[PDB]
Amino acid sequence: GEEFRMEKLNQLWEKAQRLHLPPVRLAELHADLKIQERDELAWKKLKLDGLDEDGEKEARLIRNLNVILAKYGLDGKKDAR
Repeated sequence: GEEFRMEKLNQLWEKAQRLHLPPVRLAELHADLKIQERDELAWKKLKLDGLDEDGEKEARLIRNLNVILAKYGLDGKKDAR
């Protein structure tokens, strides 16, 4: 349907496009969304089967989403003024 399968990667990427980021920027971001995508479905298999019972696998997905959102402030608070 969209560059990504879930609406979280789709909404994040398109969001970046709305931020008017430059091309190189949407390129590194898209790379992080694709890696976070395969990691979100593969992990979705984990959580669904009870693999991230420790919160480590699903945790890596959280840090990655914060890394992208941290590189594009697409959904993170970094402004101190």
